[PDB]
This record gives sequence, C-alpha cells and structure tokens, in this order.
Amino acid sequence: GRFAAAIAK
Amino acid sequence: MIQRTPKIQVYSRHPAENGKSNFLNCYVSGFHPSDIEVDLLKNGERIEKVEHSDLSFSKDWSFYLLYYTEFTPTEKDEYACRVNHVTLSQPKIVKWDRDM
Amino acid sequence: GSHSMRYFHTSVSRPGRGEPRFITVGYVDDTLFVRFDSDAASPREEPRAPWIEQEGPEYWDRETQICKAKAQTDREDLRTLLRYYNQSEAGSHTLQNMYGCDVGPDGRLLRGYHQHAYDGKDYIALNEDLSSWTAADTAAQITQRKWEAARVAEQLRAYLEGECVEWLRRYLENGKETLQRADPPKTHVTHHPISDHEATLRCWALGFYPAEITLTWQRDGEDQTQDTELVETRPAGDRTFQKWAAVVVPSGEEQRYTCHVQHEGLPKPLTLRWEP
Repeated sequence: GRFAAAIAK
Repeated sequence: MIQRTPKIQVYSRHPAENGKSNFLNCYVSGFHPSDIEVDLLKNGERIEKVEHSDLSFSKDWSFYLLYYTEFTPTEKDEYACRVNHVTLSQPKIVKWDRDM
Repeated sequence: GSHSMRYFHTSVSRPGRGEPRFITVGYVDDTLFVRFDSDAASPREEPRAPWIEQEGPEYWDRETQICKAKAQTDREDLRTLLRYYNQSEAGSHTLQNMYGCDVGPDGRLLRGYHQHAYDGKDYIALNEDLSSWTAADTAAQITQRKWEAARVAEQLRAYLEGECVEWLRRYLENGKETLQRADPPKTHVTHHPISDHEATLRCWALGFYPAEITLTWQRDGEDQTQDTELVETRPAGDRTFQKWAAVVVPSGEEQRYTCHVQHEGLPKPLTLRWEP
C-alpha cells in the first residue's frame, strides 16, 4: 500500500 | 540532456525446440530517455499484436521494457528484434540466435 | 528470507500532445503486483499478482485515488522544474520517483528509500537516516528547503517504518506460496566453435527466482572477469529470470574452465564444466 500524502517539489 | 543507449537482448522463454510453442522476448534496458520503439520480426516482417510490460526502471534510473509474443521456432524461420531510440541513427536489428 | 516493497513512478511530458503520461508500478521483491497508467481508458490501480486480488474495494479505491493525485502532483512538478532549470515549454522531460522499504526475517525496517530523478539524473533523495536530504544541485536545494520547512522527512519516516513494513508483512503472508519460494537456477554449459583456434563456452542459468544471482568463470582457479561476457539478468515472462556468462576458450583448454553459480535457491554454490 502506497504513501498517501501529496508532496510538491 | 543525457542520453543512454539501450542494451538489447532477444531470446526465448525456454530453450528452443523446433515445432514446440514458446515465447519470443526482446528485453531493452539501460536506456534514457524512455521513448523507444520495439518491433519483433519474423522473416523480416513485423509480428502483429506484440505485448509489452509497463515502463519501469532500475536502481540507476535507467528504463527497461520487455516485449513478447508467442512463437513456434523452426529450423528455417528467422526472428529478430528491431529497436529505435534517439541514441540510434538507424534502427538496430538484433537477430534471434537460439544459442544466446 | 529478506524482502522489499518498492513503488516506481514515471511521468513523461509531451508538449502539444496533451498532458504528461503517468505510469506507476509496485513490486514485492522481483514480483510486480500493481500498476496504474493514466493513458488507460479508465485509469485505476490494477492487480498484477494473484495474492493482491483478495484486497477489497476500499483498497482499490484508496490506491487509485493516491495514484491519480500523484499524476497531478507530477504534472505540477514538471512545470516547476522547467522554472528551476530555466527550460523552455517545448521539450519532453521525465520525472521519476522510487520509494519503499527493505526488511529482514522479522519484518522490521532495515532500510527505507524515497528518491527522485529529473531527466534521468538524481534530483533529491531521502538519506538513510530518514531525516535529512541529499540534493543533487542548486535546483533540488530549492525543493529541499521547501521539504525541510514542511517536515516532509518526518512524514516519510513514519510511513517507511510503519505502514510500508506492515503492508510488506501482509503481502508476504498472503503471497507465501510464491513470494517465499526461491526457484533455483537450471544450469548447463554449451560450446560454440568460433574458428579452428577457439570456441565460446557459455554458462547458463535459467528458470530462477529471485533475480539476484552470481555467475562467473574461472580458468585454473583464477577469475576471468575482464574476459567474460556477462549479459544483464533478463525476465523470461513466467516470473523467472535468465542469465549467461561466456568466455573465449583456446582449443584444448576447456577442462581448465569452471563456471560458478550462487543463488538463494541453491544451498551450496555450484561448479560446472563443459561436458562433451
């Protein structure tokens, strides 16, 4: 199961 | 823009035995960018309906793909993989050799 | 045994040809288990191994939401990176991400990863500490500053030490028939005359899983590394892998050459010679 947070560069 | 040329291997799923059904694979790896065109050939002509894996990549970020189709080897039929990539000025043809 | 769970992601821009294509795949060890492609007719996380099929609708909905959201974040990131590198809107560019966890027998985290590449080059990587970053260049340092401000490393650490390893443990159990089976290599040596003066000896390893293997040739007990053609390990298409190693052997030397094979499915390393 995946990491769920959206993280922008 | 960096570019890395593909390594190309064309081979069967099992050691070939004339007249027995098998799978013909063309594995392209080590390349960047990811845009690549791969055909499998039978007597020089493109095989239809070849399938391929979903794009993935290695520890060093270089891409790999597997293209594959069912085939029944014979003594006379020639098979090959034809690859185009930005690093190649012309398509590269690697012939299937049952000993590799 | 020791095991890993890794997720791979690639976005590739195609200016004037719609939005960047996003492809992500997940693996346990060398087994693909999920895929998502934004060019699919109805993009969804899809199963690729039998042992993940039992996950229920909530799993697939959640995972699909995560994937769709990552496709969108990647598209924003590709626009940002054009700025960071002072690039035009005209070219195709690539954004890659790999993350996941390695565990030993007891399932505790041994190493975590979360790293990114732009145009095939390292960009930013979470260090082994799971608390600090390695930025490749001054562009990536701008991302580092943002991620330090937002305490992103802490979020990753919590996932990599917790959920990542717990999912891997579940998958290993559900997939114990396959994920916890090593298939040893089937090995043989072939001989291929080149000229009157020499022939190739080729040492084959076929039908093995996982992919990790060592295959070498010695002559009179000395490693032949510089003189060995060693092909990249390659997928057979039936879960298994293949590899070979070849040497050019002068006439009459064949029995001086030995092929050596190590693989997790072999309780002891093998030694083989050409058998005429």
